[PDB]
Amino acid sequence: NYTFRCLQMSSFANRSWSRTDSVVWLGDLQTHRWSNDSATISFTKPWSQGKLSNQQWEKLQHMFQVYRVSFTRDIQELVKMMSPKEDYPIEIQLSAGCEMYPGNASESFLHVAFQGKYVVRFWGTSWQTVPGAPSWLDLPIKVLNADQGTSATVQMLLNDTCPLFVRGLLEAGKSDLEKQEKPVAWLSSVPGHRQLVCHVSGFYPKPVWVMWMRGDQEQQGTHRGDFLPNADETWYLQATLDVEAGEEAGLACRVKHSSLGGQDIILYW
Amino acid sequence: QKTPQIQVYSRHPPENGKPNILNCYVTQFHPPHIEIQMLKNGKKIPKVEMSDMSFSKDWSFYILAHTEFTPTETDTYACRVKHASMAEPKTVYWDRD
Amino acid sequence: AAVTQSPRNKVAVTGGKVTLSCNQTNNHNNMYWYRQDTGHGLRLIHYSYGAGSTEKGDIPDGYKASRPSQENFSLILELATPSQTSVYFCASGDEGYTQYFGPGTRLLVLEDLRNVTPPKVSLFEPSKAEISHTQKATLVCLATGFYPDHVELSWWVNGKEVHSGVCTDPQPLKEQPALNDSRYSLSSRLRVSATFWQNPRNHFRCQVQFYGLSENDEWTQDRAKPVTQIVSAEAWGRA
Amino acid sequence: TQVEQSPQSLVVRQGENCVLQCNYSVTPDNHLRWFKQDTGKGLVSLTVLVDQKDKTSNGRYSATLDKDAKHSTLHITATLLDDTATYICVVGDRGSALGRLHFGAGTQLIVIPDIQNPDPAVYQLRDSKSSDKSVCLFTDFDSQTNVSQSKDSDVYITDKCVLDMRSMDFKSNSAVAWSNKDFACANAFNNSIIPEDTFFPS
Ligand SMILES: CCCCCCCCCCCC(=O)N[C@@H](CO[C@H]1O[C@H](CO)[C@H](O)[C@H](O)[C@H]1O)[C@H](O)[C@H](O)CCCC(=O)NCCCCCCc1ccccc1
Ligand SMILES: *[C@@H]1O[C@H](CO[C@@H]2O[C@@H](C)[C@@H](O)[C@@H](O)[C@@H]2O)[C@@H](O[C@@H]2O[C@H](CO)[C@@H](O)[C@H](O)[C@H]2NC(C)=O)[C@H](O)[C@H]1NC(C)=O
Ligand SMILES: CCCCCCCCCCCCCCCC(=O)O
Ligand SMILES: *[C@@H]1O[C@H](CO)[C@@H](O)[C@H](O)[C@H]1NC(C)=O
Ligand SMILES: *[C@@H]1O[C@H](CO)[C@@H](O)[C@H](O)[C@H]1NC(C)=O
Ligand code: NA
Ligand code: NA
Ligand code: NA
Ligand code: NA
Ligand code: NA
Repeated sequence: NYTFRCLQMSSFANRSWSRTDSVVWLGDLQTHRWSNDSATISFTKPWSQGKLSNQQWEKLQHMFQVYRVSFTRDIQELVKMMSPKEDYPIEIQLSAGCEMYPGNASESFLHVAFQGKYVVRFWGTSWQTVPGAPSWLDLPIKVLNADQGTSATVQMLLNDTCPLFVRGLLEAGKSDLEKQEKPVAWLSSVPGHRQLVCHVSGFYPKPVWVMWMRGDQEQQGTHRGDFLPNADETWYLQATLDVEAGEEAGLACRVKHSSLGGQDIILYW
Repeated sequence: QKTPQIQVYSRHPPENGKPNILNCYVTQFHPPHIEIQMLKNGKKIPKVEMSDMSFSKDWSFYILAHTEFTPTETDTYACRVKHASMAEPKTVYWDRD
Repeated sequence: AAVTQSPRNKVAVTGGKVTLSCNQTNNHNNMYWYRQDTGHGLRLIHYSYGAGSTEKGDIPDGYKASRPSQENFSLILELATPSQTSVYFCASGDEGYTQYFGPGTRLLVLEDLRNVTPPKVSLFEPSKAEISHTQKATLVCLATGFYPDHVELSWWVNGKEVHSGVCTDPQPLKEQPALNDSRYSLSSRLRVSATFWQNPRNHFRCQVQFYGLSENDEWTQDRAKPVTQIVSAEAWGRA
Repeated sequence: TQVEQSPQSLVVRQGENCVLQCNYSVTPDNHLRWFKQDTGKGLVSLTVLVDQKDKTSNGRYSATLDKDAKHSTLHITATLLDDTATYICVVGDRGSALGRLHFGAGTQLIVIPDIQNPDPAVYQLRDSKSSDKSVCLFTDFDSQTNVSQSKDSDVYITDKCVLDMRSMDFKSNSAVAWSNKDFACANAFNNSIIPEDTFFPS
């Protein structure tokens, strides 16, 4: 059950300077990069072309190449239209793609944010504002909805091209997506009140279980941290436990994960 | 404007003398212009690699800096971040423990 | 969806202030000013997305724009030059791609106004020979001695303009081609049936609308001020 | 430039067809419009093509667009005198008011009228107020006759010009000659190759 995300970030600093940068994710693996400095979209995995032929990919890349130049000029012109209401610097973010389900089911989305706030989406056959959006956006929405050629292209991208492409992606990248890499654990301590820390690192995929333990008894003062990434697309996590100094004897950190195949990791203090 | 979280951590278990990778994960910042340096004993490490910038469901940005390091008894490693949201540059030292 | 321009034709001097105006009663947010020159397509000078907004086009230099209301968009030339001699078109539209054009404004910018002169107009009546050889009567109008060449010649029968049966020289001819600021002549013809010309209750009139100085332009010379005016010549039918 | 039109100009006889070409490099290409512009007048829209491969018609005008080739043709069937005009190709790069229009420089068409029943003559016309001044009207010649300018510089001769008595379906060419300074209508068009059958009344 995987989500395909195209994440676009655009900065317009003043009327004559801007950049647009994109990265694309399938679940938590990066499949594409598109730096402002590059004419073309970059594959970050061998399978990032999916099951599209070289000619189909060219046509798709070309549509995006036209989009990027056009988006840039359109924002610049919409700014002029609303002036002096709204002004540079401006940050625009797009989150788009499709969430794949079993059978031939999917939901596609195109969400737009302006200065960090979600304000606009494509829905059905048109651009619309969402709850909490300021009223001045109704004029930009009205203008973008005037463009019938863009509406038909976007609808096709959302309804057809995304799910088709993502189905092909999943086939071509099955083995990279289903890989198992093993966690490695280690222990440490910081500041009579100690904090004990169980470090776990190098595990893929993301789901994992980490608890502090006395033999067969889960110490439910354990505070699990956030999942932090490593460069090689594996994960890092730490679970902390508070204790009285001297009382650290007999505590262990137990780590369960799908790559271990039953044989859990236990490290005793 | 939002003040970035910074988390410093090693890829492998740290052993004095052994080569390793040090990571700096900067999150929850807005806008996305940012300067990240990793420091050895206060001096800028030369060939620091960077992941492509992305953002989370809540629209806040994140980015992973990393570099090769060999930890020692005496050497201190840190991550220094400059961002419009903060008056002063924030430094976070690698904790070892 | 109609768009009006004023003035429709203008003669100005170097250094003078010229203001071209555009009116539009459709409640369109957006307006656009272009110039047309031989060997180029129309080129965008300035545009506007609403009252109080003006934006630079592709060739904005030498022009200031102004959008005081939703209805009016003005193109201002503060220090007019000969290179701004052109046909200026205005346009408006809503959020869609269609731009609805005005009828155009012709601007001539001269170095000096000293040779500006209105036409004499003469109406030449049909030939008795022509009438009996063809059963048709051709009037000829002759505008002469005018400078610059910015004139609109029209025919009027019983107070109403006629276009059927008319042709006017596509360009005026120079009276003294050797000279620098030669005056111009222009001819035109109106051909009607002999019975129509023979009816003495039909009143025929050739009218030349001349564009020259306005009431504000300086005038130093001893002759009458060669202002924008109409000169016309006239005749009744006869058996 | 981004919009090129071909040919630059052409002369065709009434009732003939002609084809007008427009090629462009504009990107993107949302729509392509053809305008007609009579001399000194405004921009009249003829057709607007919007699809990848498109065809339109509007009476005697028909047109095509191929977005892959970036090419449009305008066809005019059975040309009339009133098609004498400049034809302008315009490409719009958006489907909204965010667009810019990219204008071509235009193709000039001249349609030569069909004169059915020629009857070349030269008449004298007298001024309405001052009866002693006059002009010479060379009229009713067909379109294979050229009117040359005068040998004498103090004599004035206009170029030919065709009028249409719209209610009687009748067309006639004419030129006018005049001079103060010796000058009579028999001698007025001497520097032109005029027909032998030309009527000189008196
Ligand atoms: C991760 C995101 C990835 C998915 C991205 C999918 C998009 C692919 C579209 C492909 C079609 C496209 O390129 N449209 C472009 C080119 O279209 C022209 O060319 C086309 C032919 O190629 C058609 O002929 C069109 O009819 C014609 O107009 C348009 O120029 C389009 O308008 C580009 C931008 C669309 C867009 O992103 N809108 C987001 C809404 C932003 C709201 C801004 C709010 C605001 C307001 C005021 C001030 C500040 C901010
Ligand atoms: C594409 O699909 C939409 C309906 O699906 C929703 O909108 C998509 C763009 C995407 O966000 C999906 O995940 C959504 O579930 C169609 O929109 C409907 O169009 C009909 C008639 O055209 C109209 O009566 C409905 O109101 C629209 N539905 C909604 C929910 O707004 C759209 O027509 C599809 N277009 C194509 C070309 O396939
Ligand atoms: C409408 C976008 C989602 C459907 C697109 C399916 C094709 C995915 C190919 C990945 C390229 C990512 C391009 C990023 C474009 C951008 O945001 O600038
Ligand atoms: C626009 O912004 C950039 C980046 O902040 C800056 O370096 C540049 O000087 C600015 N340009 C103008 C014209 O203000
Ligand atoms: C981004 O790309 C465009 C086109 O490639 C370029 O003109 C622009 O200068 C780039 N912006 C920056 C900030 O590099
Ligand atoms: Na944003
Ligand atoms: Na021009
Ligand atoms: Na009259
Ligand atoms: Na052409
Ligand atoms: Na005759």
